[PDB]
Amino acid sequence: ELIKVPTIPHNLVLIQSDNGKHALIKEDLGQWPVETGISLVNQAGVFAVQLANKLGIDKPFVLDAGSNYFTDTSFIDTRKYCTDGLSPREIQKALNRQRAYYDRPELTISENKTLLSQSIIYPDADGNDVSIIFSGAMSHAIFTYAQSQWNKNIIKLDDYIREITLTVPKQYRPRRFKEIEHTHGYVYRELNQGSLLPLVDANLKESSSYYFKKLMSSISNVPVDHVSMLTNRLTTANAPTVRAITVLTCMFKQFRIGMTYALDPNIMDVAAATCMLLFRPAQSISDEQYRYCLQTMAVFLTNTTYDIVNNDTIDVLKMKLRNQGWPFVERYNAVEIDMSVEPLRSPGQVGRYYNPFNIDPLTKKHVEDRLEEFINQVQVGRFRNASGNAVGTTLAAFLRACRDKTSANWRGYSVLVSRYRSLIPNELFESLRNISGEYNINPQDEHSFFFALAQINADDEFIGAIDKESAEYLDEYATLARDISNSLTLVKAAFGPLERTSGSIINHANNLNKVINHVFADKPLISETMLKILTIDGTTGKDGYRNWLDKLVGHNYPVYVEPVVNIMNFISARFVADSSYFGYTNEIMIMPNHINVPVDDRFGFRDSPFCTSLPRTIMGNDVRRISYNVFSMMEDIDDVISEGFILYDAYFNFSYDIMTTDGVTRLKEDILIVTDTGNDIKPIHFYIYFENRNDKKLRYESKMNVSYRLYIKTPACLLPLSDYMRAQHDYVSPSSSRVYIKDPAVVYTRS
Amino acid sequence: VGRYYNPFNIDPLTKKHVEDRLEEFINQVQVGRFRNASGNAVGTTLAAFLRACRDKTSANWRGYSVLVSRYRSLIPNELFESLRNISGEYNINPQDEHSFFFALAQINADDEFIGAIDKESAEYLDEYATLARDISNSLTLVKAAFGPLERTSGSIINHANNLNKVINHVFADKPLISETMLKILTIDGTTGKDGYRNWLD
Amino acid sequence: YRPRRFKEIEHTHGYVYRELNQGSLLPLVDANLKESSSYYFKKLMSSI
Amino acid sequence: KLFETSPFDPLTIKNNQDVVDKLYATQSSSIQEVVPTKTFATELQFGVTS
Repeated sequence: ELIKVPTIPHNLVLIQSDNGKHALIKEDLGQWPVETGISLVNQAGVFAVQLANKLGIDKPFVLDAGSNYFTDTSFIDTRKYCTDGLSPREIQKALNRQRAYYDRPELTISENKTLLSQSIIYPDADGNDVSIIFSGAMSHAIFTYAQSQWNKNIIKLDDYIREITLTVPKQYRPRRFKEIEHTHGYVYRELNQGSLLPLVDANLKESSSYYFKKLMSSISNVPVDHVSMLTNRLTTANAPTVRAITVLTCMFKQFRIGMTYALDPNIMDVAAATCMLLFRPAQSISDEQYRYCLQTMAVFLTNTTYDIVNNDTIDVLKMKLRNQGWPFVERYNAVEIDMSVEPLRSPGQVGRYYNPFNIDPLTKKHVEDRLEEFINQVQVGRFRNASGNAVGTTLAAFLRACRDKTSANWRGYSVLVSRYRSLIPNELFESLRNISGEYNINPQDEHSFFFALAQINADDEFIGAIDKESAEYLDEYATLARDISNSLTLVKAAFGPLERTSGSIINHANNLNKVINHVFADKPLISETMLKILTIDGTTGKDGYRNWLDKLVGHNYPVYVEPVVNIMNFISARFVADSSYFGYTNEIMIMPNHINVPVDDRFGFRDSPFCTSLPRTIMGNDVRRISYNVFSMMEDIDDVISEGFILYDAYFNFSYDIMTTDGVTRLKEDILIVTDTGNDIKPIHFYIYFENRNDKKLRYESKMNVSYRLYIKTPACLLPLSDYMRAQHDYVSPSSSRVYIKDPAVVYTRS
Repeated sequence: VGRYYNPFNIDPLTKKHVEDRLEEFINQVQVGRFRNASGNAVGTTLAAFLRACRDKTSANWRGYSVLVSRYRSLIPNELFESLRNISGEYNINPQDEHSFFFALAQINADDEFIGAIDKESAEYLDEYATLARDISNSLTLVKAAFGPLERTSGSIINHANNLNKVINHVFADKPLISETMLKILTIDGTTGKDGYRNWLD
Repeated sequence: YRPRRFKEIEHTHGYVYRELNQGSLLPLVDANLKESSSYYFKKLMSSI
Repeated sequence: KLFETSPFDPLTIKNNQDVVDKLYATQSSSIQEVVPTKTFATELQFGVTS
C-alpha cells in the first residue's frame, strides 16, 4: 500500500549570535561513525537504510503537500504560501536582528513582502502541485531521487489491465470499476517477473518432490461417481493415487512413470503392460520401461524366460511378438492441447498439455486407427498353448472394457488436467523431472484403474477449493522469486572465487558461516516457503540454505535492479562523496598557534577551525603529509609536531557545537595521546564562538593559552545567512484527483 | 609448505566431484537391471544410496578440508619428513565405510579461528621449539658427564635401562634431563634390542 | 614489529641473561617410527 | 605430549619378548590399521611325542 507523506523533511536549523552580527543555516543529518581499515562502501550501505528511514523514503510513497498553504490578507495577492520548510519568518527575524546590530534601517514593507512570499505552491500543466521551500541540499537531492524511483511503478489502471489481459480466462465474471477509477485510477505494482530457475536447477530433486506431492494431495480429493485370476485382483483402494499420477503425466512434460512386474508374469501383468502402452503418453515412458514391458509380454505369451530376452533389443522383441500374433508392441505419443489463455508467470508464451488416454481431440477416438482390427487379432490368437484360445479371449474382453471406459471418460479427465495445468508456470512445466522414482504403479492397480474407471464430478466445493489453491500458488511463486533475488544479490556482494589453497578454503568457510548466522537471526531474510523446499530431504533449513548459497557463487543469472536498490545506491554514493554532511573527514591538520593559516571567515567565528581547503603550501613551502599508521608508530613525534603536519589515510569523526556567546574557541580534549604502544588522536569536539574583534582579554587568551590548533575542511552543511536563496528548492506532489486502487483484480470468482 | 589431497574427491575450483558424468551415471544405475533378469529394486536402492552419499559429500567437504589443514599445522617439519619413510594399510569394515558416508557429520571450526589465525594450533606447534632445546641440552650433558660408554657384562637392554637410572640420580636437581632421555628411548625402544643400540649411538 | 620499551633505568643499566642454542628435533625423530606412529596419531587426533 | 598412552615403559622391559608382549597389551590405545579378533588357521600338524 502506498504511503501518503504529508510534509517534506527539510532538516534546517538557524543559529545566530546574541549580538545578532552573525547568523547561519545548518543541515542536521546526524552523526554517523566510520571505522578505518575496512571498506567504506560496505559501511555506507548500512547507513543508507537508516538515512532512508530517517527521511521516510524507505517504503513506496507519494507526496501530499498541495494542501499545506495559506493566503495573505491583501486582496491583490492570490498566491499560496507554503507552510513547509524553514519558515520565512525565521529568516526575517534573523535578518531583522542583523540590521539592528549595524544601526541600519529595518526591513521595509516591500522587502518584507518579497521575503515572506518566497515559499509558494503553484500548479503545473499536468495538475501536479510544486512547492518551493527553504530546505537543505542533501535532503532535497535524496528525497527527489526517491520520488523518481517509486513513480516508475505507479501506472494508470487501464495500463495495468492491458498488461494482464492475456492471463484472464473466460469462466470468471468481469469486474465493473467505478467511473472515477477508470479516469483517475492509479495502482502501485511491480511488473518484473523473477525466474524460479536458479532454485529449481540447483535442487531439481527437492523442487520436483515438493510440487509433485502438493499437487497429488489436491488431486486425490476430486469427487468421482485365467479369467478368475484377472477378476480376483481388482482393488479400488489406491484409485485416488493412480488418478493423481494420470493427471500429473499429462500436465507435465517428461514426468516418467514406472511399473515393476513379478518374477513370474501372469495374465494380469500382460494386461497392465498393454494398458500402460495403450493409454499412457509415450513422453512419460522411458525406453528402458518400454523394453521391460515388451519383455514381460514376450515371457508370458511366447512362454520364454527372462534370461533369453534380457539381451534382446526393441526391434527383435517386436518381431518375436508380432510373429506369435500380438500387435500391441507400440507406444503412442499424446496429442497436445493448447491452453485458452497465457499461463501464469510466462509472459508472451503459449502453454500446452497432453490429452489423457491418448485420445485425439479432433476424432475423439484413440490415436491408433487399427485398434479394433488388433483386438480381433488377439481374440483368434493361440498363445501359451496348442489350442483353447483362453488367453486370447480373456485379453480381448479385458481390452474392450478398457477401450469403452477411456472413450467415455476422456472429456472429464481432460478438464481436470487443464485446470491443474494452469496452476504451474511454463518453466516448471519444462524443467521438473521425476527423480528417484518416488511414484510407481503396481501392476494390479493399473489394470484395476482402467477396468473400473470412474467419472469425474466437478462439484461447487471442488471448484471453490481449486480457486483458493490458485491464490495460494500465486503468492508462493511471488515469495520464492523475491528470495531468489535476495540470495543472488547476497552471494555476489559477499563471496568470491575459490582456489586450491588452504587459506582460500578456510577464508570461504568462515565467511559462509558468518553470513548464514546473520541471515537467520531476528526475522530471517529467507521465507518459510523455500525453507520448506530445502528441508524436504530432511536436512535442517539453515544447512540447506548454506548448501544452496555455495552453489550459487559465480553465477551469471541476470538480476533486475529494483527501485529500493537504486535509492540506497544513491545514498551510499553521496555518503562517500560528501563526507562533511555526515560528520566525518579524511584529513586533519595540526599546526602551532604562531603559524598563520588561512581560514574560512564567512561565518565570523573566532579562530575558525574550518578552512575552505587544506592549504597546499604554508609560508612558501608545502605542508608535510603523514599517514595515521606511520604517525601512530612514530617515536619522534615531538620534533615533527613542532613544525605542523597533515594527517590523512584515515576517517576522522568530528563533532561541533556553535555557541551564541563569545569565548575562546577550543577542543574538548587534547589533540593527541602518547602511549608506550602508540600515539592516537582523541575524539574531536569543537566549541566555536562568535567574535567581537575588540575584546583584549579573549585576544590574549586565544594567542597565549592555546598553543596548538586543529584544522579541518569547512563542513558543507553550513551556509551563511546572506546566501539563503541557495536553500530554495522545489518539490512536486501529484494531483489530488487520483484514486489508488488496492485490489486491481479484473474478475470475480463465479462460474 | 605442504600438500594434501582434498577430501572426498572434490575440486574446489569446480565445487563438484572430479568425475563430470556422475549425474548421468547415477541415472544409468536407476534405470538398469542387475542380479536378476527380471525386475528388482537393486538399481533403485543403489541409486538412492549413491545420491545421499553424493549430497552429503558435497555438503560437508569444506569442514573436512579445514580439519586436515589444522591437523597438519600441528606437525613440525622434522617429524613430517621422518613419517614419510613409513607406510601402512588400514582395514575398514564395509559397514563402517558406508555408515560414515551415509551419516556424515558436519564439522565447523568458526569459533576456533580468530580472523585467519588459529590460536590453539599456533601455541601447540611452538612447544616443539622448547622440546628441541631440551633434547640438545640433555644429550650434551649426558655426553659430558658420562664419556665413552663400555659394557663389559650385561645386555644392551640392561645397559641402557640402568644408565637411565644413574642419569636420574646424578641429575636429580634437574629432572628434565631424565624425562627427555626417556622420551627418546620410548620411541626407539619399540623396535627392541636394535632400537636400544640406536639410542646408545 | 618492534619490542615495547622498558623503564628508563632498565635501558641505561639493564642486563639480561640469554642462551642462543636453538637445538634440533632430529635425535627424537631419527628412528624407525613404524611402531610408534599409531600411538602418535591417536594423540594427534585428540589435540583437536 | 607425543603419546596420550606410552607404548611401553622402557624401565620395565628386560628382553625382546617383553617389548612385544607390552606392545600387544597397549595396542588398543593406538589407531590400529587392523583390529584384532579370533585368528583363522589353515595349517596344523601334530608330531609324535615321547
